[PDB]
Formats: sequence, C-alpha cells, structure tokens
Amino acid sequence: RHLKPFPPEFLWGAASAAYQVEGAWNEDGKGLSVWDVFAKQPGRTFKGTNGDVAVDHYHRYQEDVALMAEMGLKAYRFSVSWSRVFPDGNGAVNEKGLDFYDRLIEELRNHGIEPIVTLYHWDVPQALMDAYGAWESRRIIDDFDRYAVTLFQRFGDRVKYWVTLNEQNIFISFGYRLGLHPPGVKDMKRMYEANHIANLANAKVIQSFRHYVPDGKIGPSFAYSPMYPYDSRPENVLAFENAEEFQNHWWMDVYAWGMYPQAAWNYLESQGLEPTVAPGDWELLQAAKPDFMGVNYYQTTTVEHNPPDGVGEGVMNTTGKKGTSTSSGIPGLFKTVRNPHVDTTNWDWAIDPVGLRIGLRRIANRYQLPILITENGLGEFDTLEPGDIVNDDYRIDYLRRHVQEIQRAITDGVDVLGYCAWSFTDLLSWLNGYQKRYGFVYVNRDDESEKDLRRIKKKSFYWYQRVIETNGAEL
Amino acid sequence: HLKPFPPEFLWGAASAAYQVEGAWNEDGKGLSVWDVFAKQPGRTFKGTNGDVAVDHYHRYQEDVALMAEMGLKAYRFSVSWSRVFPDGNGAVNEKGLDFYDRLIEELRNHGIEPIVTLYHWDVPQALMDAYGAWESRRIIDDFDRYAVTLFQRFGDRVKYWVTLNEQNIFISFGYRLGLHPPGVKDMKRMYEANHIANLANAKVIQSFRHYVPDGKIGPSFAYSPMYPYDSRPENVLAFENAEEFQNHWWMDVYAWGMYPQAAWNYLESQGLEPTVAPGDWELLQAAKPDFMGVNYYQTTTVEHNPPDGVGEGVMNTTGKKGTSTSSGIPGLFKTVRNPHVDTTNWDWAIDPVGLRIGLRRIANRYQLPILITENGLGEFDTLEPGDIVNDDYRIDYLRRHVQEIQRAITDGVDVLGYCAWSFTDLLSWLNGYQKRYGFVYVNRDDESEKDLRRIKKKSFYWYQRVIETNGAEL
Repeated sequence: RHLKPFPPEFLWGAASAAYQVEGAWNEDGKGLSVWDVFAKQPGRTFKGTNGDVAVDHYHRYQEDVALMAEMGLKAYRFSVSWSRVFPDGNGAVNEKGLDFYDRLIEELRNHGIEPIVTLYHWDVPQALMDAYGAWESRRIIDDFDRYAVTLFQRFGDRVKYWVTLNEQNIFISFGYRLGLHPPGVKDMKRMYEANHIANLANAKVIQSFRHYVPDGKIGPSFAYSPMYPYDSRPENVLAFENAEEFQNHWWMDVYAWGMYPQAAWNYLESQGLEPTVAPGDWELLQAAKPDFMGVNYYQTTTVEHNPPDGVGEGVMNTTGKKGTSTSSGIPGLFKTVRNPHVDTTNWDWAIDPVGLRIGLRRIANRYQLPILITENGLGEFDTLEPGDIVNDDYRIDYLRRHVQEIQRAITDGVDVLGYCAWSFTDLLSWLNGYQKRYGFVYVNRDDESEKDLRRIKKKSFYWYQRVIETNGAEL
Repeated sequence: HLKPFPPEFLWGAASAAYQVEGAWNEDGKGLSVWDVFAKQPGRTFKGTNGDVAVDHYHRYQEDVALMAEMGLKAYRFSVSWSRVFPDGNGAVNEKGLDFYDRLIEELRNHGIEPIVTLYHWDVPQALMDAYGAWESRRIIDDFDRYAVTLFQRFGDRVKYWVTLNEQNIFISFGYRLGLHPPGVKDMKRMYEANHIANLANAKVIQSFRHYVPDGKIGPSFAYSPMYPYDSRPENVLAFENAEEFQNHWWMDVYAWGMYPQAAWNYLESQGLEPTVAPGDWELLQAAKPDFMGVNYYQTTTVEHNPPDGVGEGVMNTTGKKGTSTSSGIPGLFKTVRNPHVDTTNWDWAIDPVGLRIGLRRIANRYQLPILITENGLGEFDTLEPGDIVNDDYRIDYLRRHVQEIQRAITDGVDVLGYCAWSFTDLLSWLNGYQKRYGFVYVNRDDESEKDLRRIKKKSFYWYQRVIETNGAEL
C-alpha cells in the first residue's frame, strides 16, 4: 500500500510537565502546590526525591530551547504551574510567574517552535486543597477558569494549541482511588465526584477559550490504553466491552459528547458511586466541543472475564523486574491478562505500536475528532558512556515503530495533528526518582545529587532530528 | 440482581409478506422481483415459491386468533409494495390497501400492536424493468410515495414502523453475492444501490415526522457483531475493520448520516465508493430514527487477512455442515471459525451472549433504544399423531436469547421489544419449507400445500407463559 506522507505542517514535538522539570519550587513568589507538600511526606517518593530542583528547567530554559532548535522541534508541549501564576490558587496574580512563561514562549517562538500550553498537570495550589479540598469542590470550576482565562489573555496571541486537563483519569484515580498521588484518598465515591467536577472545569475553560482565543485550538488529553479481548469467547468479548467503556469511554465520551456512557453509569449507580449532578451540568458538558482529542499513549491492555468474587487491585511493577505485575480488574466486569502476542517492557507494559494505530482508528471512528498525540515514549535505565555518549537504540526502536504506525493511521484516514515524544529532557518521575529516563536529552543528575545538571544529547536526539528534517519520510 | 422486563415490553413475533401471504396474483397485485426470480429453474429448492406460501392472505383471521390466544403484545409484518402499487409508481390499488386495513383492524380488535415493515425485499418488478429498482435515484420518490400512502391510511392506528428491513442482506445478496434479485455480483453496483437505499430510508423517515408525528420509526439491521480471534494486534485491527465494513457501514448512516471514514477511504482507493449528489449528506443526517431495529442470529469472528488473501467465500446453501468458506477483504480481515461457540448445520453460530454484546454496542455507540425485530431457530419439526409438535430445541434457543436480553436491560440498554422469528412457519427465500421457524406449525411441505392447517407447537405455549409473566418465567 502507498503510505500517505505526514502532512506538511505536522507538529513533530516533545513534551514535559512543570513539576517534573522546572525546579524553582519557592522562587519568584511561587506558592506551594499539592505536590510540593505531598512529596515531602516520609516514604511517599523513592529516596525522598522531589521537585525542589528536578532538572532545573526554570533556570536552564534557554539552553533547553536551544537544544530543541538544534533538533528542529516543530512544537514543544509543556505545562504551566498554576501555583506560579496564582500562588494561592485564586486571589492575586503573580506577575513574575507569568513572566517566566512569557520568556519561555518568546524563546520558543524566536526559534520557530510552536508552544503547546498544557493548563493543568496535577499541581493544583495547596491553598485550594486547604480551603476546599481542590477538585472535590465546585469552587474549583471558577478558580480554574479564572486561571485559564489569565493565560488566554496573556498568551492567546502567541499560542495556537492548548491542552486543558492532562491525564485526568490518572490524577483522579491515583489521587482518590489508589491513594498514590495527592490527596492520597482511597474512596471511589469521592473519586467519581472529583472526576465530575474536573469534567465541568474542562468544559468551562473550553467555553471561555472560544471568547478569548477564537482562532485557537483546544482539547483535553486522555491517558488511553486501548482494550483488547483475550480471545473470541463471548464472555471475554463482553469483558472487553465493559473495559473499553469503563476505562476509556467514561472519559472520552464526556470530552467529545458531554455524556457518560449508560452501562458504566448504571454499574456505578448499582454501587452507590455515581456522581452528583446539578442543574446546568449536562448543558455545559455538551456545549464544550474540543478541536481535537489529546492522546497520551504507551500500551494496550488485554482483558478477560472476571466473576463477581474475582480479581480487584493487582500488583504494579514499579521496579523494572520483568514478570512481577499481576492482574487487576473490577469484579463482575473484567480483569487484565498478559497479552501473549506482544513483548513487554521491563515494567510489564505492552510494547504494542499497532495498538497506537488501533487507538487512533477508534477515536476517529467513534468521535470523528482530529488527534494530537501529546505523549508517547520509552523509559529505561540509560547509561552515560565516556565522551558524553548515550546509546539508546532501544528508544529509537520503540519510537520508530510507533511513528510508523501513526503514518499507517494517517493513511487509513485519521487526522493526526502532531506527535509529542515523552520526553524532551530526562525528568523527575512522580514517585520513582530519576533512573527510568525518557529524554532525548540526558540530564546528568541522579537520585542522590544534582551533579552539574548538564544536558547530553542521546543517540535518539539525532535520530528524531532526522525524522523531523525528512518530515517522517526517513524513519 | 436482574432487572425485570419493563411493564410495557413488546413481546412480539414476526413474518415477511412474500414468505407468508400467497395470493401472488390476486386482487390486482402486481409482480414483485421475487415472484419472477423464484420461478427461474433451479433457483429455489424443489422449485418452491411464494404463489401460495402459507396462505396468510386468506387465513389471516385464524392466524390473528392464534396470536390473541398466545397473548402477543405485538406482531411485526411487512406490507407488499406490489399489492399497493402493482407497477410501483402508478395508480394505488385499494383492494391491496384493504387487506392491510383488515389485518390491522383484526390485530387492534385483539389488543395486538401492529409493527408495520415498509420493505422486505419485494420491490415491484415494474420498477426493476423501468429503471433498475434500487440502482436508480428514481426509486427514492417512488418509495416515498408508497410509504406516505401507508402513513396516511394507517398512521392513526400504527405507532411502530420499520422502514427497510435487513438492507445489508437485500443489497449484498442481490448485488455482491448474486443470490437474490437482481442476481448481480458487482461491488461497485452494490455500493451504488446501497447509497440509494440509504437516501430512500432517510427520505421516508423525514416524511414520517410530518405524517405520523407521534409515531416511532427506524430501520432494521441484520446485525452480526464481529469478534477478534484473539489479542494479537493484527487480529484486533482486523476486527476494527470488519466491524466498520460490516456493521458501522450501515448503522452509522442510520444513526449519524455518515459513512465511517476508514472504510470510505478504502472503497475510494478501489473506485467503489458511491456517487454522492448535493443534498445527500444533509438528508442522511437529518433523518434520525427513534430506535435501531435489530435482526440477530449470530456473531462472526475475524482474523488478519494478507493482501494475497481471502476475498469472496462460499456460503452454505445445502445444510451440509462445514461447506461455507471464509470471506473477507484482502489485506483487511477474513472470517474464521469461533472455537468457543457451537454452530448449526448451516454454519450459523449459536451465540446468545453475542446478542447481549450487540445490544450493548448499539447503546454504547448510538444511545438508541433497540427493537429486536427478528431472532429464532430454524429446525426440522416432526408432526406426531394427534397433531403434536414438541420443539424443545426451539424453546431452548429462544430462552437463552431472552435471558441475555434481560441481562442487557439490567446493564442499561433500552430494549423496546422482542419479535421472535417467526409466528407461523413460512416459505424460505431459496430453501423451501423444511427448516421451520414458527411457534405455529403449518401442515405443508416442499411438494404439497396439504391443507395448510395450523398446529400450535410446544414453543407456542412456552412463549404464552413468557408473555403472561412478562419474562419472569423462562
């Protein structure tokens, strides 16, 4: 088959998140975020690592953007730290915080790089948690809206592409179901309430965006693991129907259509878990159509039948010892199972580039939306060789196969706006320190010390530089 | 804990005009394409045809009395276009309309909801002669005029209407497989006729909103939900393609007025996409139905298919097991046996859970209520002395499917009703009479109409009890 080319303005990108890269946690008037506080609780993070310094992008952004320009990045996706702009979440604007993002945006534009501004990456100001429990209160809808509108006002003239909530399914489930992220709660009723408020906040800011940035493009970004049935046993296909709806449509249907899927709603209602609906909620959710669906993709998940007394929470692999994760599921709906037909990473994640084509096809087929791939990458224990060389052929192999499958999805007719590799530089992981690296650019620091924080281009940096130069024709 | 069937649930049974009516040349009725096609030598088993069928045209009073004894809440039948417009688009035939008036009055006098199906594959032969029937846009206005005639005469007494029944069957069997009229094997022509049928469906739904503003209408789709063979990514991708080509290709047009893009682009690359005229998309998008009708018998499992791979396959036409062969689109998907379900000697999967899955998919994708317009088991029946027909095999099949409907309702699917196929035994299109589907046995065979007497099977009384208990006793 003749492959279609990547479109001429395809946004070849790379991405980061503020807490993971910036540092400067208490500088220039920045207030505490929930992560500043949470990561300092004893035992919460590996070796006590936290975002006080991270990789120091706040001070080193000029060098980092110069490396992006050397690579030839068409776009750089970053998040804005709400606590830099409103140290207390609401109340007074911090002009020095806005000035940092202004300087960053100017540096990008001066090098011909499109900024992609992500409004929220999990770092709500601690003051809003103290005052009203952050995402559990409808007060956050107007406070988040005021924050977003402030950014639209200052940057809408220079930023065309905006992402609203990034990986809402992660920050909500990890924060309120698994208790792994702030606020560390394990209560599914509270989870679904906070999730509904987050949905309303997303819709409110998209509605505001239409007023202040009428020529811009905006959408949420969803952490999408497409589900597969284990086989053609009817009960396994039904488990897949349940899993895809409960894990994926539960979020994307709200983003695209403003409606929760009915079978999942009825299941939650049978458990007393469905969220509280206020007058005007459905109207708001349905009126806030996004320009694209953002997709954070790493792997597919295969599922099989799970009886009512079956598997619940399983064992996550947080060590990189292959073969140590176990099945997770929802009794009566589905449980995960290892897919025998794909390889896995050392963390037991499927390596499934075809699954990216499948997920892209599913979003186009279901919602007819353009897609911005906001995150995709391979994390591994890279080593620094003498002469400042990092040979990461494993990362090149992973990225190459995923980009190849994107091209097949485009050839199939999916409108893919761009691809943001995770990540540009190595960064701080939320709970696991620094050793599992994702960057095109190695950062010389580890869990024990910041060393000199020097940036070292990996082999993959030059590979992606050539991808961009050839607009994906040479992979 | 299972939810009950809703109190209003339409426990039904169904038929199709050519398969039941007979009276093929009576009261001014014109020839349909099936009257002509079935008389070609060798076309149908033992030369069986619809001249008499089971003679429901003359026996409808007895048949409705049996429906009333069963306690049917609904009876779904089709109207024969050639009875109403013998030449398709000329003068209306009042005697033809009067038959359906008498039938509807009989149903209403027994408290049975009529469900009128506009089209069951029997376009008047005169329209095939004049312009090639479904291959011409001329059929859109002719079909609309026919539908509006029925809406005007019967809309005050008929709440539930089905437009095209199993469009994917009459189009694919008629224009891809060559099994049904007009006997064509040409994918380009298939997709062109299919697009015209889509426009005709949309036009009549728009007319319905004007002429029957308080009624409920929808198309009925022959739905075989696709399964991937396993979790190999290439097999899941084959499933995405198969579900889109076989299922979304029709249901997305019905629900959203849009063909799925990947399938469209593939057909366009092959020069097979239909010809689009100005106004087509607006018409298709403006015709949202009240429900999706579902004709369900089985699921289909698919796997990857190389570019050198399977194209058109052989369908089982004899009842010898394992004589159907794989079909697919090279490079996209091909069918494969599902090892986790049984199959009949005609190679149909027995998959009641697949009905729950299909219902879930329609609710999940389209948020539409569903009327199950057809589901049943065809099997040989033995008439025992004393006129006894014990069909536990048919009861078992129906019971399992009704049980899965209840599970779908419990999951949150809005199911309006369930029409078992069929009320009486009927004539099959190509295979005669011996594979029977009825709750009511009809005494005839492939050689002789005998006396056409009606004999209630064991399943008649089982379903009577289902209805009496609103599905609580299965």
